[PDB]
Amino acid sequence: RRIRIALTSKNLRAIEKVCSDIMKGAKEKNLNVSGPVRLPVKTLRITTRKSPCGEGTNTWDRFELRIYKRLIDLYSQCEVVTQMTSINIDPVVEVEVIITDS
Amino acid sequence: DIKLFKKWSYEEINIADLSLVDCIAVSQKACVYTPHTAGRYQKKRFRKALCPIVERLVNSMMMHGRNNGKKLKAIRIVAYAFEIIHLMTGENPLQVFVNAVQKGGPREDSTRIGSAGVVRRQAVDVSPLRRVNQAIYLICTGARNAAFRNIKSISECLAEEIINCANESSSSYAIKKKDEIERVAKANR
Amino acid sequence: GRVRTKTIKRAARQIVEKYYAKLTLDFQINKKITEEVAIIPSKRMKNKVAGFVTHLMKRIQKGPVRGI
Amino acid sequence: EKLNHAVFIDKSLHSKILECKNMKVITPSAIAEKYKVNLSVARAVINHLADKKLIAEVCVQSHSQKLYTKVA
Amino acid sequence: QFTEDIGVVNKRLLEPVPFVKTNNCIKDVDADLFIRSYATHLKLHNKITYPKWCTFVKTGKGRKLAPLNEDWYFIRASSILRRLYLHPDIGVGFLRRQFSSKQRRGVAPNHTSLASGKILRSILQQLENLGYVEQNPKKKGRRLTTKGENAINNFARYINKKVYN
Amino acid sequence: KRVQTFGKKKTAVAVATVTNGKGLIKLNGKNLDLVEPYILKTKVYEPLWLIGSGKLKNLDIRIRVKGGGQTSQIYAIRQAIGKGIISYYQKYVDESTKKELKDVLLRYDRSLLVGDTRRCEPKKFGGKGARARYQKSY
Amino acid sequence: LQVIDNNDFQHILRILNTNVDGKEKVIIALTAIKGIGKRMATVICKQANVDPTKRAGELTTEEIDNIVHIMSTPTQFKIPDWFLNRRKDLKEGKNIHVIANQLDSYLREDLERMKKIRLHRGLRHHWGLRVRGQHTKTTGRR
Amino acid sequence: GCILNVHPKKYGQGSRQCRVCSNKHAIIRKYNINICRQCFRERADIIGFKKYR
RNA sequence: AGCGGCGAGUACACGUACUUGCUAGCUUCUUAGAGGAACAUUGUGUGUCUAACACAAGGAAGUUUAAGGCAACAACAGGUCUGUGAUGUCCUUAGAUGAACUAGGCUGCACGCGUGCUACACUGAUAUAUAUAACGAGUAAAAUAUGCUUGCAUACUUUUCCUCCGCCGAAAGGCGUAGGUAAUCUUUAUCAAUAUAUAUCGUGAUGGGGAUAGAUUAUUGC
Ligand SMILES: [Mg+2]
Ligand SMILES: [Mg+2]
Ligand SMILES: [Mg+2]
Ligand SMILES: [Mg+2]
Ligand SMILES: [Mg+2]
Ligand SMILES: [Mg+2]
Ligand SMILES: [Mg+2]
Ligand SMILES: [Mg+2]
Ligand SMILES: [Mg+2]
Ligand SMILES: [Zn+2]
Repeated sequence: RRIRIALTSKNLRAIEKVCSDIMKGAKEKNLNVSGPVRLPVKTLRITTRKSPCGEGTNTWDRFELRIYKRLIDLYSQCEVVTQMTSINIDPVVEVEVIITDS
Repeated sequence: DIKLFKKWSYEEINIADLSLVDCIAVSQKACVYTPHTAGRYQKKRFRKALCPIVERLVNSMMMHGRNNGKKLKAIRIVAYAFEIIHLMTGENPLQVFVNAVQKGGPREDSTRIGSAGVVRRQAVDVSPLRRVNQAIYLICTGARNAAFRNIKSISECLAEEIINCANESSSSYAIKKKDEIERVAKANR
Repeated sequence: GRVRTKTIKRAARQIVEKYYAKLTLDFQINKKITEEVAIIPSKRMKNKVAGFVTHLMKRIQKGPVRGI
Repeated sequence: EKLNHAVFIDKSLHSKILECKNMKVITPSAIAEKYKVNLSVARAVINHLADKKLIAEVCVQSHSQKLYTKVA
Repeated sequence: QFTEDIGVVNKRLLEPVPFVKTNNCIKDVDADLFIRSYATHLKLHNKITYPKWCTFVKTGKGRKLAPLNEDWYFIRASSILRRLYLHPDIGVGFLRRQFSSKQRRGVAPNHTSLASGKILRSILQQLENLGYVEQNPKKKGRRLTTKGENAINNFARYINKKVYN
Repeated sequence: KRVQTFGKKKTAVAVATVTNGKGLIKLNGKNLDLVEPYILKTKVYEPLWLIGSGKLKNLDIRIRVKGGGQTSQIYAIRQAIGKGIISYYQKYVDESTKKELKDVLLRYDRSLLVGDTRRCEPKKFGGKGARARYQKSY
Repeated sequence: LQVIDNNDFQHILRILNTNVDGKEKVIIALTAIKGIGKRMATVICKQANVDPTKRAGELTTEEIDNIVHIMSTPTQFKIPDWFLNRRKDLKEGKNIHVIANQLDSYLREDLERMKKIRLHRGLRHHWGLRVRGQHTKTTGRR
Repeated sequence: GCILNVHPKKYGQGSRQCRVCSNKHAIIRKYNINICRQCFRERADIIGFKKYR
């Protein structure tokens, strides 16, 4: 019924494994599944100074926090997909289900 | 049927020095319609001698900080200078420029050599690549200094300098600097 | 420079000693043989080990090589 | 050594300028040096001559260089 | 249909080319020549008026001198018409960004500037009275009518036939 | 019938689509004559003059460009045109003639067929650029 | 092609009091008067119907009189209020545009008026220092 | 009356402070971190930031 | 995210450009996961013919292909207690060296030193016009509306961040109204300036330069 599954996470292994498991689990039920869509990766950056005080050569360090996102579509029921979603996922990935009928 | 600037042929031009024949490029790969090629010429030691001669001229023509990287303005300057050169003393302007390149560099020089602790200012010999480079540099500097705070435009100055350099006349910058270099070289050894 | 550290040379020398009858004078086949025999986590070091193996195999044709 | 270029054309000089059509390199600098006038005056006389087809274009001019020549 | 005169046609436009051309739309004519020629056309046929208050304004913050042509209003109008053909649903902010320059701030460094808005809005309203532009009901901004496109394209074809004969 | 080949420069990318036709060449919906820097037009016209007019009467080319600057867009357009003609001849005509044409273009110069790998260097703290450092005074 | 006679071209003028106005073009030659910049020279020249492409040495007397008239009382013409100096004058509450000489007197009077009241900015004019907030510890050092 | 803490403090350096120290200098306000720079350099790893180059 | 496919148009040449409703297939362009690819390979030279180096050909690439991050043993009486509910000792603790409220100073100017911005012009200044980037960011208080004499009770129903578009104003800006918690909107098949074209000026402290001063107008904020 045009259900969309959305995944976000900080870890690449985690979300890749979860996507693989959901993709294979839904295919045991003979369902029309749209392959994962990997959206652009977005990076959060902070550039702060070392040296609690102010003396010495001025050096910096560059920090990065990047976010991954996947996207799966399929035709099914709400109860089926909400059971399939929840098998005690590695709780470092966020999963949310939405109905895109329009 | 490839012409420089779509007007001038350099299919009949000759060098007639035989020392500088290998160091200036008007031949197979160097025949171009316009002096803009974004090549990699400085990666090796001697690859500089396959850049077409007019492109080396335009490469030295953008100098003194104010004009760094402004390549197209230099190309326009050089093209109009070549038109002015052809108009008076009607010849192939590239042949005149090659003749001027052949004349504007010294053939010998001086340097400090530490023979046995006591030294001198001994005369040495100049290589063909050094002579070509110095000719280009001195012609460009002469034209650039002529046009600063002057009524005459930069391309008029460049045309005059090239024509005078080809004719050995001691009214050009390159000829007189070169003669002074050679005089000191003959004096110190 | 392209000098090879002692880890690369020791691994190559043992490989030549133990599997001489299979090895050849071609880099790609020796790359595959080295993939199969040894244990090397990085493909870069594997390429360098296979290259030295091939270089050593070429020298043996000319006569004795010291240490093998 | 200060230049004393005139900014306009006289009756007496009027005949003198028009022999600027009877020579090879016609650039504003050459006219200014020859007749000791301004550069605006030299550009105006070049325009006057080329309007009446008394002077020939050597090439495609640009906003920064304007050489002409005498008529064949 | 057209008997008007075309502006000065410089060379470098008459070079032979190694492919084959067409000319049906303004995407086939040179832009500077079209702009000047159609500006003269608009001035001659009284299709727009020079706002009386423009005789003493400049066109932006960053300029600090006036246009010094006396025909700048019509020239900007014709550039705006061609721009409308290239970009359909355009507002006044787009046009302010479109005619930008650089502003020299004395002994402080330079920065990019932005054009004014009264000139632009008055020109657009003027062309709305003439029935060459309209305000997209569904969308936003404003675009060309059928009359405007037809007139612009007919002039472009006339210019092209004039040049290459 | 139809091929699609790209050309690249610093950050510009151009795509040329080649079909059978009657001689038309267009760039973003416009004729090639309207490429903007007039002094660099010969670079775009070069491969055509080399290959010639007779072999190219039956083709129609559309080109889109994106990114970069003046010069880099010109160079990407040249490379895309050359690679597109070579590809069309490789896919729909005997490829001995493909080899001949490729040799002509390669004899004139590479970068009519081979991309340029250069790329702007990252800057490091302590100076205005990648190499230059602030002025040290003692 | 203009052939203007050498005996009618006049080299030094006196347009307002204390002016010279040499052999220049009209726009730039009007900028020797002590309150005429480039913007207002252009506007004034347009309101007097005089061709900007001629030199000041070939302006007749009527054109000079017209220009001098426009420089005074420029609100009778169509010059808006935001082109003027002195837009409320503190003295008469009018928009005026001060010109040469007159301008120097106005500057002198402003300085002495704010120095008579013991205002901070006038007192810093009297001591010979910067008045608009500048640091003055490393620059301005004659 | 009372005049204790009556000056307006809706904006400016005197308004916000470190989430950990309570200091008022060199606060990170990007993404609403709201920690001064020293504590953040100490806690960045467990927060989620990494050093790659 | 694109391309393509099917229709209806607006104009031209006998297919091209643009607008528009709908939606066979494909991955070149966009995005992002897994892999592969260079080893000095081949030829020629130098070297104890070892360890290695140089040139040419091929190749996307042959200075370990380019740039960075990490950083041994041992030290400095190097800097920081003005980052810290990290801390030893000594001071001080109600006329406080605690915590606040009002005004002022940190910016004061005969002078000396370091990092810089703008220039000294024509390879320019001014004015019009054409063409063209990459990395980013973005939503407990005060504020808008009845009963009452500058205050109270009231929706946390709007608003507070980026702001398209329309109108007003020379301009700065003001008024009214969308979208967006974001590959969806601002806004990026493009959000800049060096560039390019045409005209004016013309070697004159000059239309170079823009410091120092006078007057009027807006916005942030008690
Ligand atoms: Mg502009
Ligand atoms: Mg730099
Ligand atoms: Mg100082
Ligand atoms: Mg792809
Ligand atoms: Mg502490
Ligand atoms: Mg206080
Ligand atoms: Mg301080
Ligand atoms: Mg001055
Ligand atoms: Mg100036
Ligand atoms: Zn803290």
